[PDB]
Amino acid sequence: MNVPKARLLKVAELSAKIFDQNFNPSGIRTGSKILNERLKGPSVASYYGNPDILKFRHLKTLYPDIEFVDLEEQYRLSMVEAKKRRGKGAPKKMKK
Amino acid sequence: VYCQTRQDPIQALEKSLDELAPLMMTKTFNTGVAKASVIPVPLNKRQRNRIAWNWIVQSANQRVSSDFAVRLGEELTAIAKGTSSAFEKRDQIHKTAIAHRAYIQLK
Amino acid sequence: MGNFRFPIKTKLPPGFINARILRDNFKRQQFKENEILVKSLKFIARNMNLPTKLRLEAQLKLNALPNYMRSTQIKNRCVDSGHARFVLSDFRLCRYQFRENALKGNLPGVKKGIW
Amino acid sequence: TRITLPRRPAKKIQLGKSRPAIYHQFNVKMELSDGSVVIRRSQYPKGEIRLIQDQRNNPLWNPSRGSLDRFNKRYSSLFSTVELSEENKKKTQ
Amino acid sequence: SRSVWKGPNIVPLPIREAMTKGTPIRTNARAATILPQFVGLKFQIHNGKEYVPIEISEDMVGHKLGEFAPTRKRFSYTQT
RNA sequence: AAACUCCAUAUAUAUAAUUUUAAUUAUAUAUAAUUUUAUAUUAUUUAAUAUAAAGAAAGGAAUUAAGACAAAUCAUAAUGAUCCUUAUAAUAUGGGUAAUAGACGUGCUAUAAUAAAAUGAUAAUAAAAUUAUAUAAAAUAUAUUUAAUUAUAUUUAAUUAAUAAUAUAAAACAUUUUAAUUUUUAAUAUAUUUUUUUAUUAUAAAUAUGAAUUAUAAUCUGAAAUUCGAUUAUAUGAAA
Ligand SMILES: [Mg+2]
Ligand SMILES: [Mg+2]
Ligand SMILES: [Mg+2]
Ligand SMILES: [Mg+2]
Ligand SMILES: [Mg+2]
Ligand SMILES: [Mg+2]
Ligand SMILES: [Mg+2]
Ligand SMILES: [Mg+2]
Ligand SMILES: [Mg+2]
Ligand SMILES: [Mg+2]
Ligand SMILES: [Mg+2]
Ligand SMILES: [Mg+2]
Ligand SMILES: [Mg+2]
Ligand SMILES: [Mg+2]
Ligand SMILES: [Mg+2]
Ligand SMILES: [Mg+2]
Ligand SMILES: [Mg+2]
Repeated sequence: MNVPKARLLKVAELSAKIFDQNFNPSGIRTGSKILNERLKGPSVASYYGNPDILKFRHLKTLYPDIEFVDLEEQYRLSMVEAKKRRGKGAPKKMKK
Repeated sequence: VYCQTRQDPIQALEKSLDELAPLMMTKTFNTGVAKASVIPVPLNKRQRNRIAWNWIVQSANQRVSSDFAVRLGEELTAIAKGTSSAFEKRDQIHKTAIAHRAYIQLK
Repeated sequence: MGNFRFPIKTKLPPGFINARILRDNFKRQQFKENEILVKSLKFIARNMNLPTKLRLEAQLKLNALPNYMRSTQIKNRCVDSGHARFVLSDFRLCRYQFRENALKGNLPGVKKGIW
Repeated sequence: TRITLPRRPAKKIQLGKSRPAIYHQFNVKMELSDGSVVIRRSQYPKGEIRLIQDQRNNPLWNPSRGSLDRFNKRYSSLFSTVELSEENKKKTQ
Repeated sequence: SRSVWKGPNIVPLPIREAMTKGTPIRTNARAATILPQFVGLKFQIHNGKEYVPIEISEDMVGHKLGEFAPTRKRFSYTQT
């Protein structure tokens, strides 16, 4: 490095001025890397899916004419009924 | 080796191998659950020279230098000139093979 | 309180719901909500140039932020099941569950690795 | 089992010939916490001592009137009262 | 915050009230750095199970509070 | 079962304005072999050996049937029966899963000279794969009087990719050094072994192996590193 240091520094400063990028000659912790990091929140939030998705409830709202049957729900209800019948139903919940 | 004795080194090594390599070995057997009756068995060329090499290596390892290559070369020169315990071991092997003459099966 | 597990009323994710999944999802939502703020607080804290009292205050604020603001708290669950081990990011699925889906042909371009 | 130094035959001090044990003692100056010097006779060879923690700087004796050091050294740029006031909310306990 | 810059670790505590009147500080922090501003304050640091009473001397100034509340019991073997 | 299949191989055709170039390539589509032919030598028209001439022609992967082991899984998930419903359901703060007498597997690093360490910029030689929840180049600063190396910080050039980055691959090979080793050194002479020789003097079981264990200081990630994380430096230098 026969070329002088001060001149190189000046050149670097000029380049920094030209572009938006900052010029930190001292090499101090400015905190630039904290803010400059792209925020990843929306992608993280979108992990499990789109919460507004069509459900069986809606398939009654959209098409009242068609008497649909949710099979799993019906099965569950039948199981509950069977439990009630044979004395294995859920105990009544405490309120206090 | 060549430097020590000015004549083709590879040829000399081959000769040494031929000399040292025991032509047969008294291979042990279980022998149908009885006495372990040993038999002389003829050797492949590689096997013959393999036996020789291990002995050569051992005899080299008794020499002084740090570098193994030097030790090896000294040993090879000694064998060319005609001095080793490897020769004695070969002789012993041959004697042991000579005992058990007709233990060979096909004959 | 009684009507909800967490402070804020968040929606349930579609498909497979689980208690752990619910917990994670809410946390992720809160992180998304309060991402910029947290970053700003962090910046204020880790500053040699700024006033020290201000940086201390920022640090205290960061410390006092809840469990659900923390990015580090987020854990990638399986979406089909609710497992949290060997969860592949390219299809948000657990190891066995991924394999099951892959063999069925559910995955967009996945197939047996024959070489 | 019992660790001991086994005794030799004792030397007979004759009656009248017993001499009092005058131990070798130096006149030692103790400067207390403040600049008050006091002379005391002492067996250890040190003409001058200056004390840090004494009665003359203890609150009990005058009611009317290096880990920490290391910490101070390596948290000096921050300058660490105002700081106490900032970081002392007494709601949670 | 371990690194000398950014340090030291600080947590909110009921410090000033303890300083005024000797009321021990029940910490469940265990990762708060001890400071010069609380030497001679009584702390009651959490141990997982039970809060542990400690009077912070001047030798403790650099350390964490959790370092003085040992969580696991001292191991032994039942020689049977 | 074999075969079709995939990878890899050989050949052909197509495409790529040979700056996204690596055409010595990539990728679609074919063809190719579970190779063929002939002379002989043994055993009975064939089958093994050998020889020859024709060919690029030589592997790996996936696929592991029926039954069985009441083999493993109700902790991927789901469901039967059964039990809990102010609790065996739900949330927070900390602790634990990392505890340590002996024991048992798997590994890693070692115990030095057919083997370890310094160095090697017209930068000796690869492949496969990753980079919008990023990959981070050059360069400056400190550790460190030059600088390089290694590690951090400073700050983001380029590219979301046959285009840029991760990334000058490493052993190799070459010079140098290497205690145990008076199998070396350094003072004299010595000389047609001179990075060396000879003579005479003095040079008197763990190292210039190993890297466990610990002390202090820094750095990194994170809101947080005490229990309980990862680096770097200066010391520490067990066992073997
Ligand atoms: Mg995580
Ligand atoms: Mg080209
Ligand atoms: Mg098959
Ligand atoms: Mg089967
Ligand atoms: Mg079973
Ligand atoms: Mg069973
Ligand atoms: Mg069940
Ligand atoms: Mg179970
Ligand atoms: Mg379940
Ligand atoms: Mg509960
Ligand atoms: Mg474990
Ligand atoms: Mg070695
Ligand atoms: Mg190179
Ligand atoms: Mg660089
Ligand atoms: Mg490139
Ligand atoms: Mg060493
Ligand atoms: Mg030892």
